[PDB]
Amino acid sequence: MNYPAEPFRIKSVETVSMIPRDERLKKMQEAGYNTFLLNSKDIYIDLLTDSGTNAMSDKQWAGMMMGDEAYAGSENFYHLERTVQELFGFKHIVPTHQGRGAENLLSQLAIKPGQYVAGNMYKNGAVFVDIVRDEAHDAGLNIAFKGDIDLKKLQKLIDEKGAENIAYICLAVTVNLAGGQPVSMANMRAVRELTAAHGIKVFYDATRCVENAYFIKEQEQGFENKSIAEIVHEMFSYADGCTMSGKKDCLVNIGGFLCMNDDEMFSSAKELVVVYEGMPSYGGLAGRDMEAMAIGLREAMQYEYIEHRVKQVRYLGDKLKAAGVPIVEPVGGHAVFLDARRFCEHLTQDEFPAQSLAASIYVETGVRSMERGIKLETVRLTIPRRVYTYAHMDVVADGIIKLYQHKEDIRGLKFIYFFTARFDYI
Amino acid sequence: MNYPAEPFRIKSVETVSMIPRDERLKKMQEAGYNTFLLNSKDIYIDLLTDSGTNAMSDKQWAGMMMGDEAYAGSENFYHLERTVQELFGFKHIVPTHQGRGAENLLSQLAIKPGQYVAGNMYGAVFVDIVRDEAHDAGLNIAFKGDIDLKKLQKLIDEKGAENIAYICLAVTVNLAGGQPVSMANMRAVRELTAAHGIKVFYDATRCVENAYFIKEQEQGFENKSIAEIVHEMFSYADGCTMSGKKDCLVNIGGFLCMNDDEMFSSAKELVVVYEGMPSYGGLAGRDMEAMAIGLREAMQYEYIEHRVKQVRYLGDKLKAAGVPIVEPVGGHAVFLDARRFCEHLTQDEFPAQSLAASIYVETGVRSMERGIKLETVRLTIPRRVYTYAHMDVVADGIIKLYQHKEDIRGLKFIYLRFFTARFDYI
Amino acid sequence: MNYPAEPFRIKSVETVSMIPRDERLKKMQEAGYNTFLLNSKDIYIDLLTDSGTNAMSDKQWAGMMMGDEAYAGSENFYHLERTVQELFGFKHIVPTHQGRGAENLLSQLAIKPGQYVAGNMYGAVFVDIVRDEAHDAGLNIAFKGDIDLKKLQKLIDEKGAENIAYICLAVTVNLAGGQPVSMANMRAVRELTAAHGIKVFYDATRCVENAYFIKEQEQGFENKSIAEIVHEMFSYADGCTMSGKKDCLVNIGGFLCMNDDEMFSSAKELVVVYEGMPSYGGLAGRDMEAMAIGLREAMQYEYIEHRVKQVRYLGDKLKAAGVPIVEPVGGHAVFLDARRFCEHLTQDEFPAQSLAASIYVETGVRSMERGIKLETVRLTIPRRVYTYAHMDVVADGIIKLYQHKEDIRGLKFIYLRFFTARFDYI
Amino acid sequence: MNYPAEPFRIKSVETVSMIPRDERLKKMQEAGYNTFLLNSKDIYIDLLTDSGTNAMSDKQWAGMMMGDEAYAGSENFYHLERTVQELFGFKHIVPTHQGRGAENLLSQLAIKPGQYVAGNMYKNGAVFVDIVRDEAHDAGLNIAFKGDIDLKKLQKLIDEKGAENIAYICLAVTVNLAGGQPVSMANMRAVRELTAAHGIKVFYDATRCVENAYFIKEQEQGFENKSIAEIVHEMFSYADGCTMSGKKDCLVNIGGFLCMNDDEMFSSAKELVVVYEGMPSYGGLAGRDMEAMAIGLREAMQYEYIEHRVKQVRYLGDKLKAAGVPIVEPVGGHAVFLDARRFCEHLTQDEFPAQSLAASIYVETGVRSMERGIKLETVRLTIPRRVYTYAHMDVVADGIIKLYQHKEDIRGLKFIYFFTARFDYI
Repeated sequence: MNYPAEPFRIKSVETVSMIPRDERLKKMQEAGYNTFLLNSKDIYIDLLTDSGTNAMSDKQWAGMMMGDEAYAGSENFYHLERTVQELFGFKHIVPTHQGRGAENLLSQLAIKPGQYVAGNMYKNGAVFVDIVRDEAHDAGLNIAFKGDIDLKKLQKLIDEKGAENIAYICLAVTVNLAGGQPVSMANMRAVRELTAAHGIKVFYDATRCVENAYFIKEQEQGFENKSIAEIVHEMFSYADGCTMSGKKDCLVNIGGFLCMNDDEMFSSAKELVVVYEGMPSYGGLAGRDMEAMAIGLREAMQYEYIEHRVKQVRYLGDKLKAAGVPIVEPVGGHAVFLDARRFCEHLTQDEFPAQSLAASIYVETGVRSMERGIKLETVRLTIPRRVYTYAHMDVVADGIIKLYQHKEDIRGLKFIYFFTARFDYI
Repeated sequence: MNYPAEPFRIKSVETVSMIPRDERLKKMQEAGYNTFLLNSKDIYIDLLTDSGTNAMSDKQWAGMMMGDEAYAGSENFYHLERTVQELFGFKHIVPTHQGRGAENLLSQLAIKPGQYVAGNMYGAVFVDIVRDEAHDAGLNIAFKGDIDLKKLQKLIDEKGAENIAYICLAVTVNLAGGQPVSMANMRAVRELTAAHGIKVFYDATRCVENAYFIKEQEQGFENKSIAEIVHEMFSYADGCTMSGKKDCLVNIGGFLCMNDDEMFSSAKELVVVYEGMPSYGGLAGRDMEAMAIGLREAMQYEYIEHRVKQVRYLGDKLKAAGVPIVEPVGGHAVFLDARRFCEHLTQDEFPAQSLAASIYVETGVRSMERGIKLETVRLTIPRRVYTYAHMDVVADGIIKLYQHKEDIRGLKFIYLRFFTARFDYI
Repeated sequence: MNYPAEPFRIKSVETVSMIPRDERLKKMQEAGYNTFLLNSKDIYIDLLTDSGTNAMSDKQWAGMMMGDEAYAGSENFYHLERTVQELFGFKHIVPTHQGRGAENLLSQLAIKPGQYVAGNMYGAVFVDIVRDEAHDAGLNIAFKGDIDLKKLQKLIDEKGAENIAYICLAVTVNLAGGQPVSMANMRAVRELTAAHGIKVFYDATRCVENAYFIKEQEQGFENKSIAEIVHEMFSYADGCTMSGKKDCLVNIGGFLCMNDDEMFSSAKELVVVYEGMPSYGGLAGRDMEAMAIGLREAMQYEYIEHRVKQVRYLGDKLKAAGVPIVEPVGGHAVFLDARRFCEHLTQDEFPAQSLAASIYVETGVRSMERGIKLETVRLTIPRRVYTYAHMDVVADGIIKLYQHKEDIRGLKFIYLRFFTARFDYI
Repeated sequence: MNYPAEPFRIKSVETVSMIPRDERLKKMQEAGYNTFLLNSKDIYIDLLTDSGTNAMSDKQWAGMMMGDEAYAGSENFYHLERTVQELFGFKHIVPTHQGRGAENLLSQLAIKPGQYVAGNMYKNGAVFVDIVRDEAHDAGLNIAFKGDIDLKKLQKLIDEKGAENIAYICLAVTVNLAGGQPVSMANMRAVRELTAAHGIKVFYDATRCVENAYFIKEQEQGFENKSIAEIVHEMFSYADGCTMSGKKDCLVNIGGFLCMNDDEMFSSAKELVVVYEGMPSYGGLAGRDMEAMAIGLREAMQYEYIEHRVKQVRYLGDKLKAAGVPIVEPVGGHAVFLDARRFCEHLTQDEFPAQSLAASIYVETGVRSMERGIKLETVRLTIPRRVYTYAHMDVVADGIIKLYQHKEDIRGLKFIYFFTARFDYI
């Protein structure tokens, strides 16, 4: 139909308690109506985040059994190095345990104090200039590649601040607003030409780059018949490097990396490792983990894997939408946001409608959701890769639909004291 | 709807090729239109058997990392013995590498030459005492697996009390893809047999699937646990033999359980007389551990309700579309009626094999032609491996083929004759 | 010195209790001075058998994570078939769950009732054609396992050519803990037998251990690879049966290999006639993968030289201290002469059992009383599990006991009678 | 004897290539005589560092199979939290992926610019005052607990800078100089009293705290009969918290943690996580890794495990020492340093004697060592936990002894261009 069956079989499961409502209420009480303080063993479906809770393949698990734990010269590192080179086309790679990690070196490495960094990604040394196209900012409405950079604004910045004062342009693919919005291959190539004209560097935040690639393949004219791998290799052809949190699109539970083409930039990058470590290593990334990341990255290239990933989120969004549930449109490639203000018009900001909606979803279904501030009150439903089925999406949708039909019953809360905050029903 | 979402999350996946129709046709041609000859790597969904392709949990995998491989006094053996004692309520257990190994140990311990054996599912003479309806495939009757008490009485009477080794009760019984045996039938058989001092041994291979049926259908058990039903089932038996490969959620193993102290000693000597030293009959410590853990997981109501209903979901969708299926749907398989499906073909024009071949080409699903005699195509479902979406791939494929039954060409031999036979279209 | 350091690093360990002498005595008492009755958790070093307690490599563990558990067309089966074809040079392979399962499949395929079988290691009549020295335990002669060609000729002659099923060659032969068979003996036996059209099947269980001996002792093989020796060994046979649990570095599995096309078909039908469907005879896909990988690892010269020399190291230290041992030392075990050790006791006062009991109390090492008849204590060594330091714990313990042989009290029964027997001091 | 056999069995191995000398020379050439540029697959024994290459138990590996990957409320985190609380007696724990990580928060958390930090551990905001006792600084000579803080110097600092200007006292146990030197329980308790008298905080660098505990148990009067666990719990009773790199003494490949008792300090610590992450998590530490760390920490408490750890290093040191090899005394608990200046008096600093010694050790034995600057030229031999045997220590010793006896042959090198530095033989 519109929704493809999973392009894999289950190799192993994680059993669940399957605690009833009365029990879920107790737990919810004890967590003080704060979903973020719920124990993992008490949740059926955990949609808190799409970061690090991916299900790995049996291939990745075989790879975890072959960790070459040398401090240096690890064969797992060559594996990863070769994979990134081949798929992303970047010369050098500096592995980190976190994306944040990769992000730090680059900044250190590429920003002189009082220089500018601009990007589509909405303060130390640098000033960030949000250069996204203005209807990126928008909700409800649809412009396909909402995260595209506004070339007039980029050109303008260049004009009035000088190319010399621009550290680099940072383009996130996909950009993480409204559940991840795509960037066109057309805009990536335009950006490369304008910037290159002024000797400006371009770094991508490649975290959900496979998600981006699917959007391109699916909706950008001329890419209909290209491989995800072909799209991925071309996207990166327009950047000087990238930073990646492998915990998202690499189908791993940990890892990140910093990539570049620049010899010099590279050299220096290793130095900073040395200054921060004393000895250059794998940024405290086990050999087994580099191996699993290398295998996961290639697995991410299967079209059926990413099509199914995106449409599962799509499916939840659709189901919610066609029942009248107040959701934020357009639906991203990795999360669905409930509109808490519309959901609970009866409660005011002061009675924490999102917080309270999150609590009810859990009491009714065994589903954990995250309260938001995206500044509208949204309850986020973020979906990890390969962990859940459509039947699991049905559990989530059905319960929210029934909640919605009784929205009036959702009671407000009071701070009987945040990720630490404890509350009580007013 | 009527069907529960999986009571588990996916911990790891097995990646699949997802080869297109064009390559499937070719592989089919190459396999000689014999699905038994297809390679595992070329199969999307493999419904050939429910035996041994079960997905283990992460707890089962943690057990696999801790096998105590001592030849004697293994911690794993103790865990397995405890577990079975507690849930089956059998005093003694003889681990084996296969169901079939436990059986032949029983047959060689409990039968005197020329003695009869009587049961619901098929030296020695085999007497079939299952009620007559067991034999009617189109008839939707509950607990079709029940033994005919009168047929028992007749056997008892004409041959006498010790001309009978024992009575063999298979739960569920493997005709029509697992038909249950009511507890009432089990309490009955015991009674009649214990009076004459006769022995009853159960084939516990799909005993949890049977338990689910009793709890779901046998007026009186609605509020009894799966563990409570199981425990009582075996209170009406002298022992059982179990193939772990089925309801224990493991890929290998079985065991022989008895209550009789003597028989146990005889049994044990018979292992020392086959091996040299008493063993765990070619069962690794890691395997006894995973099997112990799996028996326990098999007892969660939500697990088994989900298991049986996923099968029923497949059955219902076929049923409601007019696809001729065996009834009632069993606990682990759905059988298509190939004769009625392909009325245009002849036993001679091999309707089952051709049906099975077309199914594969159309969907990437492997089924095996069968007979239970009746000419069927068996869709056997492994535990915790597939989803509802996977059931749909299977269901939609068969329905489209059904809507063109007439287009299914017949086959001829172009050469046991089952597992190796090659065919060509007519 | 004379003994190589391990050709491997430790990837993971198995933790041990390290219980003191006082608690060991008690456990011994509780086990009734029967080491067979000790619990695995109470043992420091377990030298009961070399069968199945082998340590697998991380490559073998990566294989275990990738079992393709399809009932037919498993990728694992293909890997295993390739591997054996290539190294053993046998055309066909029938996987089995045990060595013993492969054997009985052979015996039931290659023997006609009343036929004799002849070999070096012990319906049907068993003729022992090994040279007479094989039988002298105190005699240090090389290649003690060789078949007496004249004894063969005599058997051939008095009973005639087809009154003989086949000739059974065990390499190494399991008397004196693994005595080798020279290639020359193997080329000879073939010759004589192929003339009369007679069949030779090898018991390849410890075939790599045999290869090491040939390469080390048989003038001519010094520069031939372990793989080259192995390959040629099996060029003199019709097939073999192998217990994977020994030289394949796995905890379970075996196989039947033949060259004969017909026999293979018969064999295969005999699995379909025991199972219903041709199987992998209760061998998981993960297991065929680990066994394939293990055969290959068994071929590294450094692995097997280390294996055999670690055993020899134990032998040398006993030897040089005056401890009465069986000679020459075999490829996988050292046997103490209990009669000579404990000259003060009588067959009646159970010298072996008491020796084995004292060893345990003193060192935390489990050995088993044996007979090969001669009354010994067998110290069997698993592959890649222990170190030289572990050999020392064993060696020093026995030497201290030796220096007080006289203090070893005799035992009596306070009750097969082997595996369950309980004793008390005299 | 003086050297205990390993208090464990091998569960799995990592196979090695076992490349010969001529091949090792080539590799050495290609690495440009820089051991730090050697591939892991080409090394037999890798003594580069004692950081992160520990062999985990089968218990830890079972624990890696049970990773609860929730972003929050992970059961693995409770596991670890409970273990640290029980063993170290600290209230709160903030897990990190690296020790360095833990180190960073504390600094941020506990140092006001221009405050002092003093410790036994030889510049941002703070001034470090080395307060070790002066014969800590020493080589050759022996004072048992060489890392003890000089109380007169601590008192003096307090006197002239003011208690208010001291951020905290940092005590590393063991201190990492000369391969790790111990601190007395007597000195830890003295420090707590003096500091506490002035309201000064004390933080320990607990990285090799189990190593420390052994030294105390072994050489500090009154601890002879205390448990390692009893010693460990008491050491921590004298500190406000600690930072730990679990990669050392926790027998893991990754992880660290920051511990404290202070409610407030704790609260704030979480905030910093939030400022650096956005959401409080496990400092980017997988659930499987926290689980493995929890189990490893407890395993570290086995006396026989740590005694054997320390004496293995001791054994190498001893063997080297009794042959006349120039080593740095006293021998630490985790490494042996070769004196390169004395080893190669024929080469000058300018011809990089350490660098060149490291290269020769590798060419001759297949052993990788690290060039040092500890400012004497030393070649470091650092030993990972549970990976190597005494036979492996013999390989290392024997080769260095023969090198030593030919020291004159070691040729100097020239920079034909550091951890990146390539050289050539002059």
